[PDB]
Amino acid sequence: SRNPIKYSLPRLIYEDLILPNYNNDVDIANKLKNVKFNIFNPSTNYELCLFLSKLTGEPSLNEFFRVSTTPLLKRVIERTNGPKNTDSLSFKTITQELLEVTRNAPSEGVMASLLNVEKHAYEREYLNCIQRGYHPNVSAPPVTIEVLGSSHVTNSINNELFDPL
Amino acid sequence: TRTAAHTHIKGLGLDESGVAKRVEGGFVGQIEAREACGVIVDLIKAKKMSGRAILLAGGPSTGKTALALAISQELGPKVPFCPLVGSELYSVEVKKTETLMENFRRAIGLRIKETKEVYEGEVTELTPEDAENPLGGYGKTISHVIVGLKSAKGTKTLRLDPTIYESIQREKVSIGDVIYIEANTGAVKRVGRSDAYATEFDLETEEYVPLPKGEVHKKKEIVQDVTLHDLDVANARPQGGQDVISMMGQLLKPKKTEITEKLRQEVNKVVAKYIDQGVAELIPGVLFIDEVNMLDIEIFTYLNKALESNIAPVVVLASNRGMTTVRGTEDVISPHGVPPDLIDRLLIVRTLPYDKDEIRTIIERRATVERLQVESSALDLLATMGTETSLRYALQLLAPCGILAQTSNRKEIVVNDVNEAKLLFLDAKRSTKILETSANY
Amino acid sequence: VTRTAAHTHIKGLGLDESGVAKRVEGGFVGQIEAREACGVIVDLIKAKKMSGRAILLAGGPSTGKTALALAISQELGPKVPFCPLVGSELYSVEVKKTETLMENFRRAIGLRIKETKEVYEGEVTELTPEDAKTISHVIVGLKSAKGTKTLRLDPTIYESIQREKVSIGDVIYIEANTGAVKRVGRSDAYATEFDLETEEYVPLPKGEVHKKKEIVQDVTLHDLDVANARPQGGQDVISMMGQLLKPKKTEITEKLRQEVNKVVAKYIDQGVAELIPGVLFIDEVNMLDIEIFTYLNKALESNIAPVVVLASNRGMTTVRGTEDVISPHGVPPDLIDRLLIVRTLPYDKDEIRTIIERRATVERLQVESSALDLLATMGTETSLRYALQLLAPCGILAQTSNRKEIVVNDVNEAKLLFLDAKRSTKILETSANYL
Amino acid sequence: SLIAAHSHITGLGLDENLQPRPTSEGMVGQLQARRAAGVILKMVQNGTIAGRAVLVAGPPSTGKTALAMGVSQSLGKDVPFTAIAGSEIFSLELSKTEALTQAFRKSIGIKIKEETELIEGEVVEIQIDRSITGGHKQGKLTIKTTDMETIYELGNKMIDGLTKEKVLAGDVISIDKASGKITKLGRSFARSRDYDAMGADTRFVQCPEGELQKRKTVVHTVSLHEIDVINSRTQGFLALFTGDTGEIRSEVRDQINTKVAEWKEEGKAEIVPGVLFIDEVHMLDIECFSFINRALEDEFAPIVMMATNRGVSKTRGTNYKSPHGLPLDLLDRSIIITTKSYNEQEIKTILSIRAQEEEVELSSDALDLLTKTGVETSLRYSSNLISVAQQIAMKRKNNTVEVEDVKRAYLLFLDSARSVKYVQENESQYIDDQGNVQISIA
Amino acid sequence: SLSLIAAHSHITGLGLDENLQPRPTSEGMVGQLQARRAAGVILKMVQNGTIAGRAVLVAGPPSTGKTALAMGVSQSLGKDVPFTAIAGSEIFSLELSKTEALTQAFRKSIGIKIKEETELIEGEVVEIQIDRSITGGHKQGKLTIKTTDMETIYELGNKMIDGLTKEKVLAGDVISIDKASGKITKLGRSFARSRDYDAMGADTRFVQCPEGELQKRKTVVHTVSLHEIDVINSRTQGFLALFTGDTGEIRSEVRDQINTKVAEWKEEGKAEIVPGVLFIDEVHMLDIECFSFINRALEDEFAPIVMMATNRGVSKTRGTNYKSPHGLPLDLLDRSIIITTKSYNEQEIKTILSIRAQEEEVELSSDALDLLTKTGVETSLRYSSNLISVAQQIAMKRKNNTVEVEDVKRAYLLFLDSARSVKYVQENESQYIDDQGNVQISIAK
Ligand SMILES: Nc1ncnc2c1ncn2[C@@H]1O[C@H](COP(=O)(O)OP(=O)(O)O)[C@@H](O)[C@H]1O
Ligand SMILES: Nc1ncnc2c1ncn2[C@@H]1O[C@H](COP(=O)(O)OP(=O)(O)O)[C@@H](O)[C@H]1O
Ligand SMILES: Nc1ncnc2c1ncn2[C@@H]1O[C@H](COP(=O)(O)OP(=O)(O)O)[C@@H](O)[C@H]1O
Ligand SMILES: Nc1ncnc2c1ncn2[C@@H]1O[C@H](COP(=O)(O)OP(=O)(O)O)[C@@H](O)[C@H]1O
Repeated sequence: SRNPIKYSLPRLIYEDLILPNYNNDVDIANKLKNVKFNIFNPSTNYELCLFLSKLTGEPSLNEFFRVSTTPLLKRVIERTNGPKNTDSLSFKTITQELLEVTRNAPSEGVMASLLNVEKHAYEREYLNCIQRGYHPNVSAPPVTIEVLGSSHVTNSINNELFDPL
Repeated sequence: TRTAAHTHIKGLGLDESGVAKRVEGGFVGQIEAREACGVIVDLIKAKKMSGRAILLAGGPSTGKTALALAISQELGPKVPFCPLVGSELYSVEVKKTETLMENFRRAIGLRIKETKEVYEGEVTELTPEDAENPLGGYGKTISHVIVGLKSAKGTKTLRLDPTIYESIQREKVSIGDVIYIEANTGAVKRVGRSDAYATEFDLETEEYVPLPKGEVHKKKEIVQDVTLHDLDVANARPQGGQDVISMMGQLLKPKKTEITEKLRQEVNKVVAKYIDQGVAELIPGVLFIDEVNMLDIEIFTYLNKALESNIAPVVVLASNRGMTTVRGTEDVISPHGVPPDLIDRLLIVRTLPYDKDEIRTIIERRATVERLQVESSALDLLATMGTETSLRYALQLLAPCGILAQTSNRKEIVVNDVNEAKLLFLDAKRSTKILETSANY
Repeated sequence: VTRTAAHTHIKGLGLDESGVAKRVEGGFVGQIEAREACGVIVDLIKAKKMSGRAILLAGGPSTGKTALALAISQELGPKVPFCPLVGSELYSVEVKKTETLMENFRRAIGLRIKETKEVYEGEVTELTPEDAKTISHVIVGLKSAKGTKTLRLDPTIYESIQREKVSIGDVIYIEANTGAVKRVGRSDAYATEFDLETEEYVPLPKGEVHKKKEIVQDVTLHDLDVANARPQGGQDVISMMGQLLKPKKTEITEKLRQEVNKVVAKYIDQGVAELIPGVLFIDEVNMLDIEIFTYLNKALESNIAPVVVLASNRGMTTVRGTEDVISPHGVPPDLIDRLLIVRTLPYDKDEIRTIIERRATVERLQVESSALDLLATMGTETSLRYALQLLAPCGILAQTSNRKEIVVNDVNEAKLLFLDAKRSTKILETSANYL
Repeated sequence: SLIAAHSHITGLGLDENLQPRPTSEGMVGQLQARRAAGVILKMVQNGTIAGRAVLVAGPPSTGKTALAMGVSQSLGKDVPFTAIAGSEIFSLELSKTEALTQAFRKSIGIKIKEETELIEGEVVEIQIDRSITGGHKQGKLTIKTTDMETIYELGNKMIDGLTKEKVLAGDVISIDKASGKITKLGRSFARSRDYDAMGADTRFVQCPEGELQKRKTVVHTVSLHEIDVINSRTQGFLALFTGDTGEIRSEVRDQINTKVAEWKEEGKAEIVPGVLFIDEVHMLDIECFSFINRALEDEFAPIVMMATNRGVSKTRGTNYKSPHGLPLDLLDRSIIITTKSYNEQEIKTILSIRAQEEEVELSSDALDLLTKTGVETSLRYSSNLISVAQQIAMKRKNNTVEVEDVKRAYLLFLDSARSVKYVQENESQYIDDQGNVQISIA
Repeated sequence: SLSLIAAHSHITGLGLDENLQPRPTSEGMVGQLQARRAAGVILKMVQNGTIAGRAVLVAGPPSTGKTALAMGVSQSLGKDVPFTAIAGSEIFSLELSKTEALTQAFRKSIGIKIKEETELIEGEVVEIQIDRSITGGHKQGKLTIKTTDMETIYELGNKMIDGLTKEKVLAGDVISIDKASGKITKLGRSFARSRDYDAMGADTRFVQCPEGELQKRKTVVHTVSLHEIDVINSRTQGFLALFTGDTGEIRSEVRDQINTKVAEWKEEGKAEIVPGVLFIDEVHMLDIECFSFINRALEDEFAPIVMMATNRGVSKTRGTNYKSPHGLPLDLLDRSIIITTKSYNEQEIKTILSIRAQEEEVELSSDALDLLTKTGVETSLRYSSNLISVAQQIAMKRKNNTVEVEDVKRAYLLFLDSARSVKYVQENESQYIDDQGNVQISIAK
């Protein structure tokens, strides 16, 4: 499936502004902005890393550098419920506790049914046997960007559109 | 050892079956307003009415918010109390009507009791037992899970469900960890290794929780106090799920949203169902909206709408204005900045200014709550300054007087200290006088 | 060939070594005192010692305030940062105006980084990993026309290579310092393995495999503030599509600015970085809000604030955001205490004629002597900018009749076809239905 | 839930001939207004026509919102009554026309008929097969009665409902097929070798007899706005509670209009029109009124009741004054009900009904004093004095509000006129319009 | 330490004695003896830490030393005390309310002090081995850590093993592991292995191998404001909002919970409360809603001492339609004590100009300083302060090391003050765009 709208882009822009070569400084400035002058770098800003590690209770001081240098959707996906130390300022406020208490709690419990309002409205209103009344008129894929005569752009577009993770 | 413009007041000062006397509970004077607030406190403790608005008005430096904090102290910390100013209602993420509705629901509490059968302790053994006839094509067909929990003054082995082994191996429970088992849900939850296993590795991450007290199996009667707004917030956003939208919302900014009437109605009906069941009970509280003349006509109209609701708390308003224009209008002159349709819906309490002796007694009480020693002649001079310029100016000058006394290494404030502090720190009238006489911008 | 747009004859302030302005130098005609004051300001910027030094240059419209600011930016060179700004640009709908003013403040403080670019490129002739399921080191043998080179590599570069699906024979690009891997394509030696193939084929590079280069990285403090305060997160080097969540500008806290200043000072103390303070030029300052005018007072007293240059063509005008504060140049008096005011004078007939001749020379136009005094008379009668902007229709009307000279008839024709503001207003007043 | 301002009103108090009784169902007097509201109620319950604007105009403290609450209480269940204020339209995430469209479509209910099957029996055997990550779940359920025995097939949602409120092969359950709801009715087999993990104190029920699968027909009412929000995006059910439905496109609305018309044609669903009540309707811009003038002319429009207390006041968003704060285009297509002020007798029995609603016992002289102070002042002040005087009477330990409790409540708590006189006699102590105040007493 | 010569960088604290008596010229502050004594009283109020929520108004004419007094108070306060200096227009936000910006500025100025013990084992690993057991449920390891002087072997638990698998260690990179806390960080590869891999990569950096004792003990004191705790507990990963400012209207329930937990930690002994100053420069540029919230938020127990500066006369309060003293309503001025700043004379202007010349490394003659003092008496003080630093550049352009009278005269001729510019505007008003938008562009008719 391809969009009928094609954005034809010259090879000069992609090979002189996005891709790194010998005559530009894409990689050098990218490293200089993301690693060398990052304020979460433990090699140069260890005091701030220790301060934030006391604040959040994260047992790794490199986690603030890893969080700030990853995409938000990727950070959503890779995140696992790691343990945090007790000696920290990031404690648990009360409704987070209740929500995390009412997980696999059964029915005829007060605190489970008090937090299952949407489930009771779903089951009471017979909402899982209702019929869909609206569909969109037109469905379209994203606009295909083509750079004629370049194979790197096809691999990059296929990696962005069909990212395996 | 921290004092800030208050906390010398401890309740109203009302004796039972009677009226308020002069100096009780940190209050001096204001007998009628204290008696009216005591009647309102009894009305809140009666736990029957809904949407009773009280407005108390007067001049500045009269003690309206002192009366509101006395109401909050007299009710106790168990009854909800939401102090608010009219400037909080103007938010940039959500409309002011939703902010007023949220602050209305924040002042209605719920007292929920629960019974929990809890197994807890250090794991002594963990043997997933096989069946007598295992089925082919699998490995370790578990018939039951035997765990051994040890605690203070007792230990007990358990025979658990076979499905708890996947929760144990998913939550990474090992031998010697302290776990937390509740009865009807399964749901293993380790808290950490015991403190008896803390000196076998030089370097390790996890904290070593102590060995838990009491028996391994116990019934604890817990009491949970949550407001209705907590239930609306916990029911608006869903439970912690396994979809990208929920974790995106958890990782992003918690933007406020317009909570629908359907969610509040469903929360109200399930709360009423569990009140009728005899488990939970309702404690209405006070929403104290201070400087109520800063509200405009739309929030006043929605206050008229929401004061007739079924689950509204009492609303306590304060305003120091007189016949003043209501904000949001250009030609509506109303008392206290409050429009007459809202004024019809509330009972007005009057607060009166003080004479010289009451100002002196308030200055003496604020000195004795700040751990300061004032001379009698210095007290008389401070009372004359307070009755000449402002009560708040004389109250705020006590700490510079104490520091100027401490500089000369004495523990008492004298008239030279108050003269030096008067010369150093000006008041509003003298500052306006030097503003008028000086033409140098 | 070349494009001239109301400037580019201004090559600089045109001063000598003693800071004295000649009458005609650097494309500047007249305006001796303001040019000498701007030279003193340029020397103050080049001293690199003071912070928050604010000046405002004021005068009538079409008198050369922006010309003086561009001459300052030309005299400082391209190394010193210069942030040209209009006063209307501070009003953003994404973030508050004080944050935009602080962003433009920190855009005018730059850094010089001496960095080394090292590039390995060529056809891959050997790709052998070495494990211990964890790769320990990677042996890669590149090949160019001048010879081969065999390199060890850490497993991160193999992670980037496996991202790039690099096989044997693919001409690739490796940066040594940053680890950037780019696959140019396959070589022509493997261009005949199939008659038709999806792969692209690039020739063998004629240069050496190992290339070293010394380059200069010119960044600003605002660039580091933006790169350290991405709200959603970082992004890869190659990303043709944006993030699914729209990233908007956020009010960057003082803590991030303090940490960025600490890191920059630490890099400066090692001699890696050099601090180049610059110029923030806000043009048409008179439409700044009183909020922005008030925040400018606090921002001018910062320790890292640049040299601020303001321009205004107002007289006794009300400050925007107020109702009765009548102040000179539209700038409030508490701010005007904090600047030095450089007066910009109007021109006479001879200066206008010389400016017209300079602009005609810089636009490659030959103007007759009789037409030049008529253009000077029209400049003194209507406006200097009207006489300057009529040179291009005069040139095209001359080229239409196959000529390379501006005759007086062509100037009369261009005056007849195009009207100034005065004759347009005269038509506007003596008309019935909307002009 | 608690005792509110209109909690004493359950209906309108009208007979079969739509004639108002003088005191019935908590509503006293206002016979023209109550008969008109009964006409409105019968016209809504008839449901034949749509989009009629009703205006309830009168002075403050008269019974306009009381009349609307009586109409809503006589409406009964399963009819959508939307009661909004004037200030709720102004939102930072919705436009005014979109908020008014949502308020309009919240008042049109769709009564959908559903054919379900009820399965109640004793669980014999449960086989649950899941993947290693627990994503794909399937299995078989063996459930029996005293007569029958059937092996069903489970899906993901069925297994999710099974593992919640967990059934242990011998508990009698009830499964609603269309709603997907499991209610564990109790435990029947009472197994001897129970695991010592859960609190096994389940109720003992018998195994049900007869048919295992019984067909049933159920009826539920879903408003049009809920269908719009559900079909708007893929997480519309959560947006029904968070209100994060930002400016639903018109294509969804017209397709859902066509689908609702098709459901009415098929006989699956029927349309239940309701009432949209806009309290304090003068607090709306002229943009809202100009949208309302065309929203009333649609077929899917409820019977709109508006209440306002303003005289000839300025219309919001403009610079001219109009009757009731509404432009003459809206007043042309509106039907106005006029409410009138009360005399001494009606005020007295209104106070008596409010006293018996609050469980407050008044003496006759205290009721006479309350009637006199509700004639001199407004009605709402004397109504609010009742609970205060009740608390004063319980402070002196007698369960009867005497005269002196009402006198003490009058002395302690002020009305509008007394506070106005106290402000105007002491204007130096209060901050005026010019911001001038005299904090000093000397 | 990225500071150039600012507007007031010469001021290092209020020049007071031990009896709170101001010296005539010390610590960069000249004159203003009553204002400096009152600022010393306010500084002692802050340092006592037992009086909270007091509003102080520093009022005076422009170019007098109100913000100079605030800078002196901030410099005399010292480090680790939260000082938040904001302008009046900083709270008019687009993503936050004025009340939310006010309370975020309020909670940025009061903090808690946390002392913790660090048993840091920082070194370069020699070799680490992965003992993949047959069961796989538990992993044990031996960590060979080294410095330039000694090298020890450490037994390693399984949580160490899968916390070192993440942020993976490759036998020669500098790490640092706490003993009691168990924190792990990877500082980077050593300089000994700099020529081992022929290309660096992206996520790597080269650091020096640490020297001396392998196991170090250090007590580090953390000062955390309440706003930091609010932003951290407002989300799941809150530090990104702490450094980007995308907090977004934190709800009051977590603020009440944080206040209760802070009081619990203060009573327990885990932390102690460090109050500070919130300085609102140019406080007249606030709405009346912000003023009422300022009045009613000063009575909280966890409130700092608010210092306010203004230079307005009887001016209009913003958001209203009436004038007021200092641009502030009378209820706000009721709960305040006003420090007034008096104008200067010739000697104090001369001393301030001399101190500002010494702070900028500019050498002046005696008669040049007399001319600058006469200019600062006739015109304002800031005009002469700028004339010093431009006459310095004139002197260096003239190949001279000292600033003479002629340099100051040339700087006076080149750069104009307010009065000369307003006279030159009023003489040629037809050449400027006035308030009606009329201007005479042409020089001849
Ligand atoms: N009757 C009283 N007895 C003791 N202290 C009082 C009394 N009235 C007022 N105060 C003190 O005066 C201070 C200011 O009063 P406040 O509540 O601000 O009055 P208002 O709200 O009318 O301005 C309060 O801190 C309070 O402690
Ligand atoms: N001394 C000068 N020599 C040459 N050109 C000048 C001189 N002064 C002004 N100009 C020209 O006149 C025009 C004035 O426009 P500009 O400086 O942008 O506006 P303003 O003078 O109102 O600040 C510029 O295009 C500039 O090229
Ligand atoms: N006829 C009535 N029956 C019952 N209660 C009434 C009646 N008339 C007035 N009330 C009471 O007086 C008040 C009427 O005011 P409201 O409901 O705001 O309507 P309106 O704004 O038209 O006066 C209500 O609180 C209601 O309890
Ligand atoms: N007493 C003083 N001692 C030293 N420098 C001062 C003094 N008063 C003012 N200044 C200097 O004068 C300059 C302008 O004064 P400033 O404090 O900005 O006035 P204002 O407080 O009215 O804004 C500042 O750079 C400041 O350093």
